[PDB]
Amino acid sequence: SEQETLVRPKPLLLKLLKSVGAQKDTYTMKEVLFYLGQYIMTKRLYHIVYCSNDLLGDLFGVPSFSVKEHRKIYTMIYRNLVVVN
Ligand SMILES: CC[C@@H](C(=O)OC(C)(C)C)N1C(=O)[C@@H](CC(=O)O)C[C@H](c2cccc(Cl)c2)[C@H]1c1ccc(Cl)cc1
Repeated sequence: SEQETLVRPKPLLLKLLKSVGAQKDTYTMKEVLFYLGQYIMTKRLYHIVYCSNDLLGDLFGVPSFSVKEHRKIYTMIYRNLVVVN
């Protein structure tokens, strides 16, 4: 239900997705969640992910978070996109 949703990332998020191969302007949340997982392991920011002094921090507005807290994560991802009507 929620992962199927189609979204349109804001610039700061598009930049992040593109740095890992993304190349579209619209995405299902499943894809977004996945590309973020990719970014996290490639830049080696990580259950605790440290995002200060990194683009992901500008995206989430926090210096760190736990990968177990999905609802919180979703909320931080959501501020950086708009849903596709
Ligand atoms: C950090 C690794 C990444 C992943 O699966 O990445 C691969 C293995 C798919 C690449 N990942 C996990 O490893 C899981 C963490 C956990 O054991 O709870 C799931 C997690 C997640 C799933 C669905 C929604 C949300 Cl908000 C979070 C998901 C994740 C997705 C996005 C973000 Cl920012 C942080 C974590």
